[PDB]
Amino acid sequence: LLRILKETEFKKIKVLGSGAFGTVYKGLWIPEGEKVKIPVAIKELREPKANKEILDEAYVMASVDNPHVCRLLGICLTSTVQLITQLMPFGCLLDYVREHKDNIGSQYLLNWCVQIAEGMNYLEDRRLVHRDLAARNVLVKTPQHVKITDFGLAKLLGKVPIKWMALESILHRIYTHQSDVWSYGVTVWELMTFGSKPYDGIPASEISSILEKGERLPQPPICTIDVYMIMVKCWMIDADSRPKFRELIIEFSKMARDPQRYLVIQGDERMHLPEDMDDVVDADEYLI
Amino acid sequence: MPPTQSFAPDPKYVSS
Repeated sequence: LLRILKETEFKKIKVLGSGAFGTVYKGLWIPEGEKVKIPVAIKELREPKANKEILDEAYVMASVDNPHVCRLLGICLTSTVQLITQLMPFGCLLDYVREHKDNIGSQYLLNWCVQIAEGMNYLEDRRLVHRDLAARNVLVKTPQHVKITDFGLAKLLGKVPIKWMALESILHRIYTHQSDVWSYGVTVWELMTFGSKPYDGIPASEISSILEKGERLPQPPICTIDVYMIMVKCWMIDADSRPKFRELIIEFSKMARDPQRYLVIQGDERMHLPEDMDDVVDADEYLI
Repeated sequence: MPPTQSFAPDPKYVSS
């Protein structure tokens, strides 16, 4: 299922941006021997493991079959490790809610939670942990369908997200699904503050402390107590007490049936949102 | 909105 690419079988066209370790390019996968050109997004990882191992990990990242968990399509092992995945046209859901603050309504926000949760639940059911789930790691296929990206990358690359990590992770470097729910909670806080930065104004080396003291992210304005409390119930000190993703998917799908009742957005009733040539095949289309 | 909201002395959110 994992396709091994030659540095020739693809070409980085643009630089969509660089995050943690490496940079992301908008490229095109040209399967040697076929006129077809598949739009993809290439990620080149900045160089303590070996190449024979990396492979065994990819084999597993390119095994996650689910509508909300972005799957690995191929890998390119040379002087650098390059990951090939289907190209997501609308960008990270973080940059989305920022440039659309006033235009995103109840129904949508709530759905995304429900989707992201479905993704996290997928991985959970397989005893797989993400570790770096954040608003910046959920791409938008379409404004109505989002999906989690960069799973297993963190495990593959050893600056760590302190604000998104659960306490025990920060203190004892212990990552479990139970921590991922903590990550989720923050991610959800991000969407609710339409992209606002968490604990902004506090220094990472200090988070650990203000957290122990029982201080958590603030209740967004648009969030009716009932919603804020699920997020908050994800940041409990006692991990095994945090909501499992299944519990979330529900508590959250149950609010999407009447969005306006759990989210108070001004002017919700009136809101709306949205290269070619020929031989452009969708990743979907090429990998039957 | 303020950066942090307290939850103490709630034993559930304050470690000891």
